[PDB]
Amino acid sequence: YQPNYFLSIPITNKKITAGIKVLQNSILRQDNRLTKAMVGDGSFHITLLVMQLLNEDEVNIGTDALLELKPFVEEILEGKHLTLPFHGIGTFQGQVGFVKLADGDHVSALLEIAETAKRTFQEKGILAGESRTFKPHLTFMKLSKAPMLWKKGVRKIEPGLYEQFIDHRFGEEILYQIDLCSMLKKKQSNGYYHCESSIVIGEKD
Ligand SMILES: Nc1ccn([C@H]2O[C@@H](COP(=O)(O)O)[C@@H](O)[C@H]2O)c(=O)n1
Repeated sequence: YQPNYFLSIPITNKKITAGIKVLQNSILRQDNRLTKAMVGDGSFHITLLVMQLLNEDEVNIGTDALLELKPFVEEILEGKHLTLPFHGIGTFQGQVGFVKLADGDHVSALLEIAETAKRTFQEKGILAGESRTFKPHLTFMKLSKAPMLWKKGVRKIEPGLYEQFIDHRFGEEILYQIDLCSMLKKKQSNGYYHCESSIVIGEKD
């Protein structure tokens, strides 16, 4: 199925977004045709779960399911914070470029949150989740965003464009928020996706 909504972990740690800005600009000075493939400023996130929300009532149900997920996330983390380290560069088949979540204990916890997200949402009657294995990543570019490159001379991201950053520590994000976002509505003025609702992670209540 084709989702139109997702759970999003916003990656706003200044160091991370700044390092990605430098990455993106370095690529663009090498080949300015890649401009439209770059994800926009303010849009950086990790996708936690995809889903379909097809009317106003389901959207409101989506919001209720997100609220319910909150206590489940803190049980999984055992009264601790989740630290997401972002280090180096990967691609899905040269078509999507992303900063890679480093390996650690945090990876399994993240997977457990994603799986608990899917179950929480489905039990509310929401088509949520994918069959594909969950591979968290922080996208900085996707060629599908610039469909004119396919027709032009550009059918993959040249690994030479980012060679200087393949080992680069972008920084660490502590999980602080989960957003319910529209994939298709107009973005906020700050460049983030349209946000139906949000919950806080990692703070005193
Ligand atoms: N395992 C995965 C997970 C996501 N993807 C994606 O790359 C994505 C860009 O990443 P985000 O939307 O999650 O930032 C999607 O457009 C989808 O094509 C993939 O190609 N393989």
